[PDB]
Amino acid sequence: KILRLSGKP
Amino acid sequence: CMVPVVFPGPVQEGCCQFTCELLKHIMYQRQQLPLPYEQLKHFYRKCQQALAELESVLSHLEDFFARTLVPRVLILLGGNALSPKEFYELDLSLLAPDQSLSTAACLRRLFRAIFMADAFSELQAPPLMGTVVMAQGHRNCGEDWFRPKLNYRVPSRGHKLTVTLSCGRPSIRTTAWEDYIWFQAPVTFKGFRE
Amino acid sequence: ANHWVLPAAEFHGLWDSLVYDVEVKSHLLDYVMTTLLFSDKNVNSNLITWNRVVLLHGPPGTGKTSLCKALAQKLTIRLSSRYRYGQLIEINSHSLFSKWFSESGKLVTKMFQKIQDLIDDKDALVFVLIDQVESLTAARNACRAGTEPSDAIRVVNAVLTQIDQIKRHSNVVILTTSNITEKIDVAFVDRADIKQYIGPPSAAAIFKIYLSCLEELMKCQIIYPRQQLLTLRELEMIGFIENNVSKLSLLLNDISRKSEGLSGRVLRKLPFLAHALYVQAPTVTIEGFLQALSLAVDKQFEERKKLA
Amino acid sequence: ANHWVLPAAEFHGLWDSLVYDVEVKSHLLDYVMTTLLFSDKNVNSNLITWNRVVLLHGPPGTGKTSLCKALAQKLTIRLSSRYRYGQLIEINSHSKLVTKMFQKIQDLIDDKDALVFVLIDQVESLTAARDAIRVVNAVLTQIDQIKRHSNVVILTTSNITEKIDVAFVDRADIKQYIGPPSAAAIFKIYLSCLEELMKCQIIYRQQLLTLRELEMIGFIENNVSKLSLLLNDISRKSEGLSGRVLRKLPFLAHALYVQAPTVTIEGFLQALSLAVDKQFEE
Amino acid sequence: ALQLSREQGITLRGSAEIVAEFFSFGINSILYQRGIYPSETFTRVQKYGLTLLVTTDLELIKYLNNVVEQLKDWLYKCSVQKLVVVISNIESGEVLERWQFDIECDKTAKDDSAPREKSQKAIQDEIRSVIRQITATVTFLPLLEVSCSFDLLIYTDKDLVVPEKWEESGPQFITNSEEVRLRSFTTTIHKVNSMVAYKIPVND
Ligand SMILES: Nc1ncnc2c1ncn2[C@@H]1O[C@H](COP(=O)(O)OP(=O)(O)OP(O)(O)=S)[C@@H](O)[C@H]1O
Repeated sequence: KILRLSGKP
Repeated sequence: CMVPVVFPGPVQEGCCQFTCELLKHIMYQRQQLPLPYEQLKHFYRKCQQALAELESVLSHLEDFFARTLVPRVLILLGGNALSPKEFYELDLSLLAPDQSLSTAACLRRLFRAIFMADAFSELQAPPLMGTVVMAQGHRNCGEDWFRPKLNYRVPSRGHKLTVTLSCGRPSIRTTAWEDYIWFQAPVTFKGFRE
Repeated sequence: ANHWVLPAAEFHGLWDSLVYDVEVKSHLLDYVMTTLLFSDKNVNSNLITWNRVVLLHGPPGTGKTSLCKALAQKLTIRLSSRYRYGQLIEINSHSLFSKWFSESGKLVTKMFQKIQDLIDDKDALVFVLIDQVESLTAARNACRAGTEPSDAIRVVNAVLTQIDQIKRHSNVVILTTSNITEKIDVAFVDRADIKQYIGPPSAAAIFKIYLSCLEELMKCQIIYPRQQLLTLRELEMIGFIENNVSKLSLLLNDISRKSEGLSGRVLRKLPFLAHALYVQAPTVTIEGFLQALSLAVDKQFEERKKLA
Repeated sequence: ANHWVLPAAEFHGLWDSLVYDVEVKSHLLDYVMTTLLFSDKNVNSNLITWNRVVLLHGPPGTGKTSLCKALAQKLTIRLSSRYRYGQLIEINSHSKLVTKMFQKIQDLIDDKDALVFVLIDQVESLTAARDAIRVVNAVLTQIDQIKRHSNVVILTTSNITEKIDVAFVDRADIKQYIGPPSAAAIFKIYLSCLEELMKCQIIYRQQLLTLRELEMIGFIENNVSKLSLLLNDISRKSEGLSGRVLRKLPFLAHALYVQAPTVTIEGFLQALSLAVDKQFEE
Repeated sequence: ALQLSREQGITLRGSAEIVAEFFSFGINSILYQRGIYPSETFTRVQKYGLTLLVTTDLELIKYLNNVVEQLKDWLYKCSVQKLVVVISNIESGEVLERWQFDIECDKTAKDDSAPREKSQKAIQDEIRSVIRQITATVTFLPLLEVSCSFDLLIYTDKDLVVPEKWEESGPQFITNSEEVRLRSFTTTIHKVNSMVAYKIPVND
């Protein structure tokens, strides 16, 4: 469902 | 279809950049240029020369609006001056030279409207075509770069969209316009692509 | 595409049903006989123009289909010492193609899969048939837009590579028929280790086929009273001398002579019209059927003249 | 897309191995023997008619590419002086390879004693089975752009007769057409066949009295030398064959009259005589 | 004198491919235009018979490639149904922008082996509609008075097929945000509705 990974700075 | 625009506040130089960004927006949304002119600032033969065509257009437009007022602006695609492949009308009739709001606010309001005006709904990718812009001007404003068309008439076919305004002013005359006369862009814009 | 087993009752009498003068039948026969025999003589290939591909060409309706089939049959029996049985696969090029690319996929997979994996049968001898070479030149490169070839030729020549692949075996017999000699694929009619012309079946063959058809009338009792026919060899030994016994065969000879270049099809058709147009009776005893045959051949020639 | 060093022994001797009808050995020498003459001093190019592009055409596989190769050979042979070595290249229509290929060719050009050669098979057959288009035009531009290098030699091979487009060979400056190979080369191809056959008693022996062997023996028409005359017989009207049909012939002969696991060669010989007799009754 | 239609057809997985690169380039352009990332550092390519904004952030390049293929997968199994890109502030991280893409797939694609009548022309021009539309949308999105960052939300109905590095998270609404819908577009297998939510301005 609501699934995230690392958004780079 | 037909779409006006609702503003609470009046203007003066707003009209200028209104037409500017509208023209730009359009020429993009008809594929004539690969990217919006606001972002074409990259990449500095047909490309730069046509873009400079467009820039001269824009500049003299600003000149013209600075000189006098405009009731109506015309932008053509193909055809000729007296008949388009398609066209867009931009009403400024409802404006006089007031405002403390930001010009950008009117821009984004009107463009959000355009989006909600649902225009440019044609899956049919048109080919690369020719473009001319026109508008009315003072009877005697001594305009130079443009040129009048004393026999001109609005053609009545391929009415893509007349963008119309409303600044919330009660009721104005029409004689203040009956003296004015269409001028024409001296050089046809061409829209390229690769 | 269809699937034949080697000798079955379909193809009995199939060889001798067809006749050709110089017995170039034999030429083709021992030709392919040696063609296969090479791989068993331990021979290389590239230094010498040869493959296992067969092409016949000439006037259409000349048994060429039947001819190659009976050829395969005779070869089969002549190679009992080398293979038990085998397959003959009708590759109806017409039935080959289909619209989209996944259809070409199912095409190549099912058909050439069957072909290949049958060729693996080292006790089966392989025979392949291509009824319409013209249908493999169906994309003969001559156009600025040869009907969007980026799906067609890529498989057609793939077929050729398939052909290549399969001719990479030893036990493969590829047969090809045209029914036209004018326009044929480049680089495939170049792969022409057989350019086999067939012509109008001339007299002696016509005579033998007459004999066969007549005795098939007789056996089947169409000709109710049986009589005695002869061979042109036998007729020549007695010197065509008109007795009251060899006369009928002399008449048959003359009919054959005057019956040149119609077709194998027209010939083995003849008896039918002979019985229908002019006889038009259930019994023909003899020399009425014969003159009827005469008039029928006459009708065929007149009408070739009448096709304007 | 292969490599060759000059005279190194890969094709050492291929030179005389292709005797042709109409002196083209000593003739075609002139081509490069004078091409490099003119290529040295940068003559009035605009004026004076030269390129560096060998080109013939004819029945395919007629020792054409082979003569190109043995030609590079003999060119170094005659002219190791102007070139203490050199580099031959197979440029294959089978096809990026082109970019680094012509880069390597630049490397070859880098040296004054590197007799560069540009060998391309079936040069116009590029338009036979037609996204190799950039391959086409890259090879084209490289051709027209590395011509000015004096050690460059362009070995083009038509493999198509007179069906050549503009970009390639109307560009040429020296051409030639040659028909079927001589009785000699016909004999050599027969020899290839008869060696393949005497490989396993296929036709069974008498070693093949080759052409120079025919010459050294002073024409002692005997057990095997009869080949010659029958050769000439099987070369009498053989003028008009194709290499395909050439090598096809012994096959067909063995098909007609042998019908056997093997015959003594002489039967096969008269058989192929009669087979070619058929083939030019046509 | 003839021609011929040769219609190729469409596949579950082909739809997945094309719509995957759809989102690829669309995300590229969105995050290009509003100022989310360094614009100057990017460039253009030719795709969809038009010109497209493409990044060079190897980090985000590989990241979004992973996302693209993973979505290709989940389309090939109709797994996901929402695709959102939530843009927020840097430090206070307040959400300003939220591009919601609501996804429809074809369950029957299990049995829908035979193709469906629809052209590369049609799909292509309709995605061109999408792209040009989104581009235009910048003309009214209230400009970012600051710099921003973003996070990537989706919604696959399955809590089942989850690969390793992906973690469950929250809805991330906005308190005062207008939502405005863009044109729709489909594959007859996958459709994607699109609508951007964005923080309602404080002052008019
Ligand atoms: N030389 C022949 N001898 C006897 N019968 C023949 C001969 N040639 C043809 N026929 C017969 O006439 C018919 C010819 O059959 P086909 O094989 O179709 O002819 P064809 O040469 O193959 O023409 P196509 O184009 O291949 S169908 C068959 O019924 C054969 O039995």
